[PDB]
Amino acid sequence: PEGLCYGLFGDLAFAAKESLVAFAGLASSALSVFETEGMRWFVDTAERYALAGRPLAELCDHNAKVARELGRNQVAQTWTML
Amino acid sequence: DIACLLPVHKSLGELYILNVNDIQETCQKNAASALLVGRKDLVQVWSLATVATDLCLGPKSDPDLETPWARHPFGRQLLESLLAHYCRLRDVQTLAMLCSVFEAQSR
Amino acid sequence: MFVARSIAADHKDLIHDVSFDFHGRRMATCSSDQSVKVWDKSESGDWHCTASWKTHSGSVWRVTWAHPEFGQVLASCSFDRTAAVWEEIVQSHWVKRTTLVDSRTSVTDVKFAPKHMGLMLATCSADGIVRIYEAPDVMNLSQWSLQHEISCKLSCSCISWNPSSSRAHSPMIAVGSDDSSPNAMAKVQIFEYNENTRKYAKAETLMTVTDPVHDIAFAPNLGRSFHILAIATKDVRIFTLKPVRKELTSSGGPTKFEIHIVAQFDNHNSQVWRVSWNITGTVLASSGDDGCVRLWKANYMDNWKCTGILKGN
Repeated sequence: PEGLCYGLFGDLAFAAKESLVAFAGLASSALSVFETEGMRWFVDTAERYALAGRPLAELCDHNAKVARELGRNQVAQTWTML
Repeated sequence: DIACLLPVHKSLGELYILNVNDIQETCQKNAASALLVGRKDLVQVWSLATVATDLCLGPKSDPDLETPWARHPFGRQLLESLLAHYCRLRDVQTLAMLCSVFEAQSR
Repeated sequence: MFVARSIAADHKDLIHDVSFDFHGRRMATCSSDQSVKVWDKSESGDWHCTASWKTHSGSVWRVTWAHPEFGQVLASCSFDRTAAVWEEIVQSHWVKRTTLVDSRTSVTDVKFAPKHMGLMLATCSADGIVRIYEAPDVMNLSQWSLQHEISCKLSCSCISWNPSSSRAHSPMIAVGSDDSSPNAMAKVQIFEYNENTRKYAKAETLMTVTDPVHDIAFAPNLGRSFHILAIATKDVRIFTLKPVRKELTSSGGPTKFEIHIVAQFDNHNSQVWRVSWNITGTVLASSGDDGCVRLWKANYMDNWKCTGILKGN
C-alpha cells in the first residue's frame, strides 16, 4: 500500500493509502513531498577548488582557505598538513 | 666533552618554553629555536604540532555530531609514528616535549 | 526538520509506485488504474503533470527510469504478465517501444542494470523466475534478447542490482520472497555472475530471515570496499557483506563472503513496507504501516540510530 523514493536534492517522495494516514475510503491515496530547508557544500566546494596551474604550496593554501570558508575545519587542517 | 654524540642538546633545553595558556606561541617559538640550533626534522615536527593542535578541532560531547579529530589518520596515528621513531632514536627531550604539548590540550 | 507539501495526483485508484529520474527533476507515478503519469517541476517549484496515457490491461506495480545517456526511457511491469519499455519522442509523445511477454504469471518487479554494464533489464515474476534481457544495439530499442533466466523455487517479490562500479566486484543481484508458508525457509538469496562460466550462480543465502520480505535495497557503493544491504520485513534489518581474499588456488566458484547483521529496528511496530537509500548511501528511509517515515544513520562507531520521524499531513 505504499511507495517511497529519494531525490538528488534530499527530497523525499511518499505516497500512502488514505486510510493509513488519516462506498469505501480505502480506494484512494495521498501523495506528499518532504523537503529540506541539502548538500550544497558539495557543489560549492566543487566549483571553487583549484587543481592545477600553480605551485603546490599555493594550491594547498587556496584549497585550505576555501574549505575554511564553508566551515569544514578538518579539511582545511588536512590541506595545511599536506 | 662529548655533547656531539648524545641525542639531546643543552642549548635547546635552555631555549625551549612551555606555556599552558598559549600553545601556538609555544610551538612557533620552539620551531624558531630549533631552526636556530640547526635541526630541521625538529622544525618540521614543531610546525606539524602547530597545525595539529589548533583550537578549532575541539572534540564535541555528543559522539554523533562529528568524527573526533583523534580518529583522523593525521592525529593519533601520526603521533604514534613520531613517538615510535624518536623512541628508536632515544631522544628523551623531544618525547617529553611532545607528550607535554599534546596532553596539555586535554586540560 | 523537513517541510511537507501535498500534491493532487487525481489517480482513480491506489498509487503503487513513485520514482524520480536521474537528474532529480522529473517524477513518474504508476497506479492501479492502469495509468502512469509524469510530473515536472517549474521555477516556482510546483509540480505539473505532463503526460497521462493508459499502458497495460491490469494493475501497474513498478515503473523505473533508465539512464539519460540512452534517452528518456521508462520501464513498467504489470499484472497482465507483461513488461513494457516506453520512450519519449518530440510535442511530448510517449511511444511504446517494446513489450516483453515471456512470463506466464504476474510480473512482480522490473529494474534496470547499472550503466557500466550496458543496457540491461531484469524482471522477476510471481512463479519464482527472474529473467535478464539485453539490447545489443542501443540505437534500436525495439529488439531485445533473453540472456539468462534463474529459478528461485519460491515466489519472487523484489529484486535489486548491486550498484558498485568497481572492476573488482562481479555483477550481483539480490532477490527476495514474500511467501508465508509455515516452514521456516530462507527468504533472501544472492546470485553472482561468473565470467569463466558465463552464468549466474547462487552465491549467498540469508538463513536468519524467515518472515515475508516486502522490499530489499543495496546501498550505493561510492568507494567502499564491502557491500551494504537493507531488508524490510516485520522489522528493518541491515546486513554487511565483506568479500574474503581469493585463494591462490584460483577457484572458479562464486566468491565467498562474511555476513554480519549490523542493525535491527522495530520502531514501526507493524509491517515495514518500503526502504530506500539516499544518493550517497549514508541515510536509510523506511516507511511502514504506522503511516510514518523514519530515517536512520550510523555514527563513526558503527551504531545506527534514528535521526528523523515524518508524519503525513
